[PDB]
Amino acid sequence: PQNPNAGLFKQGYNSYSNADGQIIKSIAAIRELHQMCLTSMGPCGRNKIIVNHLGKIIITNDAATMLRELDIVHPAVKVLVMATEQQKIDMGDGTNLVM
Amino acid sequence: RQLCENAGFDAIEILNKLRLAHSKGEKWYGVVFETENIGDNFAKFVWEPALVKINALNSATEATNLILSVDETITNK
Amino acid sequence: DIRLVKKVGGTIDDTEMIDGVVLTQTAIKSAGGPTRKEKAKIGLIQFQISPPKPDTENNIIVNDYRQMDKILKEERAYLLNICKKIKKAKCNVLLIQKSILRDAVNDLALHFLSKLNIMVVKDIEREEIEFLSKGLGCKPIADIELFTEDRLDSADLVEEIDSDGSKIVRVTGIRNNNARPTVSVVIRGANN
Amino acid sequence: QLFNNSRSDTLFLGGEKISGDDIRNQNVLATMAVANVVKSSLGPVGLDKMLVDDIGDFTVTNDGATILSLLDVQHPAGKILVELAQQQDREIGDGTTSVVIIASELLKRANELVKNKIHPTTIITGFRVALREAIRFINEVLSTSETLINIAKTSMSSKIIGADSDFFSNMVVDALLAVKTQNSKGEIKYPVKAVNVLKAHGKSATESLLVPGYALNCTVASQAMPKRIAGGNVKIACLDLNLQKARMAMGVQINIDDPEQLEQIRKREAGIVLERVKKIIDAGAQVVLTTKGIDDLCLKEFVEAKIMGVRRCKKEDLRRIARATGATLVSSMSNLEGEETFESSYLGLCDEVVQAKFSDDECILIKGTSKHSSSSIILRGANDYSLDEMERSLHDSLSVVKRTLESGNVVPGGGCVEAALNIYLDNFATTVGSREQLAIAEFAAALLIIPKTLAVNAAKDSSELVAKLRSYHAASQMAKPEDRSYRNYGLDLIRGKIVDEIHAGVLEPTISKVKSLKSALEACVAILRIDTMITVDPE
Ligand SMILES: Nc1ncnc2c1ncn2[C@@H]1O[C@H](COP(=O)(O)OP(=O)(O)O)[C@@H](O)[C@H]1O
Ligand code: BEF
Ligand code: BEF
Ligand SMILES: [Mg+2]
Ligand SMILES: [Mg+2]
Repeated sequence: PQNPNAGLFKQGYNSYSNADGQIIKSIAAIRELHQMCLTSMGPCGRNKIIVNHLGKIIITNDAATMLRELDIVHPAVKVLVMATEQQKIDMGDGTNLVM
Repeated sequence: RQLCENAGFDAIEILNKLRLAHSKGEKWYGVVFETENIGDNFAKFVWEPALVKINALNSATEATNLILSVDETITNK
Repeated sequence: DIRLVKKVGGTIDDTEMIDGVVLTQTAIKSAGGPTRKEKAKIGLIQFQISPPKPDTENNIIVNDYRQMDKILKEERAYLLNICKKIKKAKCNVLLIQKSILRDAVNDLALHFLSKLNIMVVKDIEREEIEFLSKGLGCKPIADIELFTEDRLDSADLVEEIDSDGSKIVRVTGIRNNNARPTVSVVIRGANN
Repeated sequence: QLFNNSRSDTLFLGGEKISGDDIRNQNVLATMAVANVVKSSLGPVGLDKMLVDDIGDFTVTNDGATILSLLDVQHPAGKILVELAQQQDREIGDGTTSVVIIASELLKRANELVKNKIHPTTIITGFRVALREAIRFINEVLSTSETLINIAKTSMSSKIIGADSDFFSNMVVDALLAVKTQNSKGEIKYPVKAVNVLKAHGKSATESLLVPGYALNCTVASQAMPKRIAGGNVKIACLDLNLQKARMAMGVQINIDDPEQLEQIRKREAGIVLERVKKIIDAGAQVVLTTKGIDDLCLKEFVEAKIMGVRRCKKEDLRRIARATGATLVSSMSNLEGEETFESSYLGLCDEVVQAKFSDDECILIKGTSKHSSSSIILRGANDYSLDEMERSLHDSLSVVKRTLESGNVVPGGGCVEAALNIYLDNFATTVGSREQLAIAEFAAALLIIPKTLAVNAAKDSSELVAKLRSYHAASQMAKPEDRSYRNYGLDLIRGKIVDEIHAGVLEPTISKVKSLKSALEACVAILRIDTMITVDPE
């Protein structure tokens, strides 16, 4: 058996093409953190207890604060995260509605 | 119920004979450790400041209401 | 002499003193369907009901074709005679001891026993004989030429039940002189 | 919950001991562990689980005991509830999930009385009282009974075939109602799994066709044999002995001394068989079903005689074909005299013996039995995971029907047997008094777990239904003789409102609730009696 290669120009990467990592795999990775602050919106929304990189506890209703205290990988997820950080500096409120 | 369970009293036979006797015997009836039974704690001289009991309850709830608010624990490596 | 047998299922509630004997094994049912024999007389067997060999190293050597068909002839016969001598003493229940020795009770002998409506219970430990002998007013039987109506039991009913899906063997009502007296108690319980 | 320290006085090997409070708790925690897995799976609004073998191979089910069977349980007081879960599935067939969740709350609550101050002997006496009163109440709230089509359909919902409940309702009822049999000179019971269930992946779920005979999962051994025989009065030979060539009986050896006997003795090894084959063909046998083997030698005899003849078929199957067609199982045929004869009256009369092709698999159907009705169910559907469960869902539903037919009593289920017991026992609590009161009181409210989780599983609010249900059951104790006119009971979960479960058709069998609690108690009793555990490490 055994499979050949496609192309070796680089040092060891990964490419997410055909909009796949965008049209499906990105939407659903966003949905994971969409369902997160979906239950934090408004007065009936629930707080989330987040233990950071140094063991310090942080509990917040805020989307932007709750997202700032997480370590994130997925690039397309990171996009809406900086967007929640945008409306944090530029209005204070609405951070949960950005998301 | 705990002061009883600690001292080894009958926890249910004291609370049961206390709840009944608190609706007819007024506020100051509590556990008198010296006879293993119910009694007025003014004359028993069991005294404690105002702040203790109000700050106790105001905190005990702050905790209880904070924990129920939590729906997700995320912990990083 | 007090017999306490276990079977899982139910509740401690379901425990009962049996008015006779409880047994460990079950009706063979491989051939036929005898299980609940009424107005019964119990025989108790030490011996093997097989096509048996003597205690010495023996082997049927075959010379002719005409020796063959006649070997099965006596084989079929030998097993039938034992089953006939049983029906002839007039018992409808068989109890047979441990066959770890050699033979057991043959599958060919078992169909004879079935169509002849004698209900069979095989594999019964040697310890169990002393108790079963007294408990079932039945003298133990070693050789066929010593199987007699004389040494049979005369119990009222023998019927294997179905408890939890798992059977037990009942002997209720025992007629004769109980010079030796024996009890049997069935214990049930929800958890092992 | 700090890991305890081994005593400095006692000396036990490959074994440590936890005492008093540490054990009591560990038992309740492990009991909840087992119970809480399968709470999600309770009620019509309940769901199913996916259980990975580890190889990826899996099974999907609701049937509680099979879920519990599958979970690797490590704690004694977990495996006890699992041992009960199955003790259910061998004494009722359904209710396996319920009985486990009851036992758990009985322990849990019992403990929270000890974790207060109340002694365990008091509570265990207080559980004895309630149960003596609950079963007495159940029998006075049972209804002795069309009705079978409900009892089937109640065990349909909560499981996969509940969406097609009406079909798999009249399947179950007729299938069983056609294997009636007497034993022990009058016992009229419906055989515990006589309806042979087969499952083949094809067609639709609705197209699962009941057999008006019996389903054998075997084929006509030789391909030249007729794969069908039809018309009235067909003769079937139910065999048990193999049709092959024998090694010299048993203790028999061969010493050839006269060469001419080589072929003489060798040829006669064919005869005995061919002679027994002939005594079968010549008996008027058209179809042969043999538990043990058929030789190629004895097939060529059936082939040319147009006898559709099967080999190596389950004796479990053949006896239920013996009892149904008229046939008698032939272990071996020897007469009054030594001679080996085979009378024609040995065979079973039927309608047809047709080998029917189902989704890439042929199997023989014995159609239209003469000696007594016989029924078999051939399931159809999506894949093997699909079929597996709807067979287990049938075994549960055929079961509840059996116990209805075995015992002339049904209970209005839908959690109203439970809900009614809550307030009856709670009011009975005053009749005794003292500390024994809180015990029955905790028991009465420990029965809340059934009606509670049923409505939790709907995702929406529970307490709305739960407490408003209690009031309706509290409307039967203040209800006068004539004024009955106030008495009603039950619960609906799809629409989510309190309904009359006798008129609605929600019906669980009588025993299904007695042998349900009876067991559930002798579970938590044993666990509550535990105050010290001593665990000793392997050989
Ligand atoms: N249509 C229904 N409406 C209300 N209650 C139901 C309905 N069907 C079943 N039930 C209740 O749910 C229970 C069925 O439990 P189930 O989840 O099937 O597992 P198990 O039968 O093993 O306990 C029964 O006790 C019955 O009271
Ligand atoms: F999520 Be916000 F800025 F109240
Ligand atoms: F979940 Be069950 F055995 F109806
Ligand atoms: Mg806001
Ligand atoms: Mg069910």
